[PDB]
Amino acid sequence: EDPNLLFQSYLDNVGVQIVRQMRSGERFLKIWSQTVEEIVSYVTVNFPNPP
Amino acid sequence: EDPNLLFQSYLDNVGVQIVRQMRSGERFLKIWSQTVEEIVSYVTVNFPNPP
Repeated sequence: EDPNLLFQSYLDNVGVQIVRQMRSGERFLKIWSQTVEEIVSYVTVNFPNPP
Repeated sequence: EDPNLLFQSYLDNVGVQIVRQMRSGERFLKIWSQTVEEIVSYVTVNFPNPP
């Protein structure tokens, strides 16, 4: 299956998590900083190390 | 970790853009519809395709 379809579907879910956390009253930088860690981890293991 | 750190720096900066747009009156999911495409594009162009 296409790696980009998989990544885009992961990002869709990431967006839901952000909407849910914002509704709970968490500050965006706090939510986003956790999300950045997850996305970087996703790419680190699903895409070859960049040149 | 230059390419991986360059990617994390990119996403942290994407976070500031998102908050600035939301502080400008825009809704997160509207911003996210465009941000997910920009993030997928970044990885497709700057990282090799998975084998």
